[PDB]
This record gives sequence, C-alpha cells and structure tokens, in this order.
Amino acid sequence: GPHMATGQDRVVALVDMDCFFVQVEQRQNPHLRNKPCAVVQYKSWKGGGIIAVSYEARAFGVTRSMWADDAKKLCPDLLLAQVRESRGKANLTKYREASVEVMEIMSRFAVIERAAIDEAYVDLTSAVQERLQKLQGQPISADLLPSTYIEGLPQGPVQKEGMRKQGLFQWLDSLQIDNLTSPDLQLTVGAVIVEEMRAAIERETGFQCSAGISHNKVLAKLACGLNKPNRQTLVSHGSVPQLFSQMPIRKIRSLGGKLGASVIEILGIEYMGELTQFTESQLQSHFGEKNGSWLYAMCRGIEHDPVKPRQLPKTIGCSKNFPGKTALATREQVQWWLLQLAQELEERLTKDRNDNDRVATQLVVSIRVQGDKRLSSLRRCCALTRYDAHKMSHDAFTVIKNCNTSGIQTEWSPPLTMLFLCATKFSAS
DNA sequence: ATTTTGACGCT
DNA sequence: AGCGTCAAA
Ligand SMILES: [Ca+2]
Ligand SMILES: [Mg+2]
Ligand SMILES: [Mg+2]
Repeated sequence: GPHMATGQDRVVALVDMDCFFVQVEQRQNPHLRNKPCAVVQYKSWKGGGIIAVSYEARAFGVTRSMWADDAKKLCPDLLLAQVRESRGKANLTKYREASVEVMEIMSRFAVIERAAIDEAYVDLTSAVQERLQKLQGQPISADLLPSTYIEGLPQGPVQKEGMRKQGLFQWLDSLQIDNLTSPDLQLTVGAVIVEEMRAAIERETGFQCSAGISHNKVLAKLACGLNKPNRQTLVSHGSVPQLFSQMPIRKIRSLGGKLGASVIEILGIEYMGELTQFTESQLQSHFGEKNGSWLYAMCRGIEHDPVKPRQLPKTIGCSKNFPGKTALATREQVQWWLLQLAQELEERLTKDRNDNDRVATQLVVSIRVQGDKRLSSLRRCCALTRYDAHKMSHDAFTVIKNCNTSGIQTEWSPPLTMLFLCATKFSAS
C-alpha cells in the first residue's frame, strides 16, 4: 500500500532511428527516398547481405539477414545501397558519423545514454520538472502531441490516425494538470519534450525516428517499438497489466535469448504478466539473485537501471569474417588482414583522440577457428601504447601466433574464420 | 556463407 | 584475465 514503490519516480525515453542505415543512404541519394530499398554489405556472395530495410521494402517481406538475391525474388524493384569498402572490408564510418549527428542533438535536451549506433536513452525527469514549472497549471493540448500514441487507449464505450487521436483525447481529457507530482502528468510532459526532440532531429538531420516514453528504460524500449515508424508511444504505469497480459516474454529487453527461454520452460508460462504469480524468492531460486529480483520488479513495470551519462562508445573495434573456403590458412594471410584491421583501427583511434580527449590503453585480439559455433574462439590482450597500425598488427600476431597448431611455419591451422581487434580501457588525454 | 559491430555479466 | 550473453544496423 503506502510503502509499495511503484517505479514512477523517473521519466525515461528511448529514441530509436527508423531503418537507420537506409535513411542515411536516402538522405545522400534522393533517388532512394520513398522507395523499397535496403542497405547491403558485399555483393559477390548472393548479391550481398542485407543489414537494413526501408518500410516500403518490408511490405514485400524483405528482412535483415536476407541475401539481396533472395530479397529481389520478393521485391524485384528493390533498390540497394552498398556499405563502403575500405582496406578489403566493410567500413561503417558513414553511419557512425550520422549517429554522432543525432546524439549531439539529443544531448542538448538532456543526459543521454548511447545504447546503440542509432538509439539512446534520455533521462527527462529534471527537464519535465522544469517544463511543469514553466507551464504554470496550463492544460496540455493535443496539438503538442501530434505523433504520440497512448498505449491501451482508446478504450470502452476505423482509421489509424483516428484511433491515435481518440486515445490521446481520452488520455488528455482524464489528466490532472494541477498536480505537479502526478506520474501520468510527468510522462505526458515527457512526451511533449520528446516530440520537440524528434522534431529537432528531423529538422537538423533529415532523419525520422520513433520513441518510447515511460518510467524506466525497459518500458521505454518496449514502448518505442509499439508504433514504428515515425511515431512515439507513452506507456504509463497503469497500462502495464493489460500490456503485459499478452506480451511474449521474449519481447522484453534482455529476455530475447537463453534466459527468456528458460523462464518460459521452467515456469511453464508465455507472457510477461504471468510472472506476477511467483514470489521474489521463487524467481531468484530459478534465475539467480540478480535476475530474480529484476524479473519480480519488471513484471510489475518497475526497473531501476539508471540512464548512464555516456554519449561515446566505450570501445572501438574492427572485425572481419572469413567464411567457408575463404578461411585464412597461411601466416601471410593472417598478417595481411591483421594489418588491414589495424590500419582502420588506427584511423578511427586517431580521430577519437582528437575529438574526445582520450586514448585507448588496451588492445583486445579475438579469433575464431573453423569448426567453432562460438563467435570468439580465443581472446588475448596486450598493451596499446602507440596509435600505430604496424605495431598493433605485430602485437596482435604476437599474442595469437601460438594458436597455430601447424608444424609448418608458413601454414596456419586450423584455419581462421574471424579476426577482431578492439581498443579498450580509455584514459583522459 | 549474414557480417560488423557494442555493453555488460560471470568466475 | 578470458569467456559468455544479449543486443544493434
Ligand atoms: Ca532503429
Ligand atoms: Mg536501434
Ligand atoms: Mg532493427
């Protein structure tokens, strides 16, 4: 009752760019705008692998991971843009730079946590308080929320936009605008701010995005996906029981893999809401102390993970796969590709040092051997003392050379199916 | 023969 | 330290 926390103490948003790499390419090439199109890496093998897909193309069934040749069977007029290749490998610089554009705009509004190349969490609690003080009891107009959905509404006693407006009207009609401590009002002001933030992103970059607004990161992330693209969704604390009552467990962030499968298998449930019937101790007994407490609160819509103040990636990495017959089988091959990776890494590190006043101090080398299901077969670290590609490639070879079983120095066995260099452990400079 | 990435947890 | 999990385009 009066002491039961309800996880309504924060306003958190998650902003996620729509079909991000596709929008980057469509901004650059107006011929691709408003078309079924996809972004692909490589082209020799089956037309290249698709990594991003416009919503027009998704209507034909085109998805990520599809070979372009196969996507063309579903969508013969599909347009394609290719990821840049440099030093023999795909190079994602254009998308990293577009990401910086968006992150820098979002940072003007509030502290953000960079969650991926195209998404960030926003802690809006303080901004909401400020805006509520500015508003001075003034009601919030639907015109301030032109792309907002209120999850769960409309309810009670045939076009998409009509339903959105009906739900928003029910919500705003029911709000108590004089209570500055009302969580629902705080979320609503949050959504007003997010409309402003999304408008700024689109104005200043050309890119559209979706967003979720709720009381914590997990619900904000879930909310964001409910009405893509180019829309935002408010998930209130009160919407949680109905929302979770038919929500597959795997849809909640962190439960899409083995742990989620085990929750389903061990407990014999399917939906997030069903978790409420277990005690905290029961959940801890199956999934561990940390996961158990997290599940117990999360299934009630409560999560405390903070929006971390971090706009920049914590690592800078470069990797290449060598699938099937292309696996690296000679020492020379391994050294040449380590050099290519190290040259890209050097370029990115030097730019990072100039832009962000920091230097990486550890180099992580990872390889995969043909026959291993795991992404990485072996990982070794060494000191990163100079931004020099020849030194980094030599040091990586030094730390992995003993993995070569082959009695012949010139041959590498078992062949390598992946090389990965990652700069970590940044210090101020 | 998806590939190329991050962030963080466990021991 | 080195390995595993989960998530992005
Ligand atoms: Ca996205
Ligand atoms: Mg994303
Ligand atoms: Mg996606």
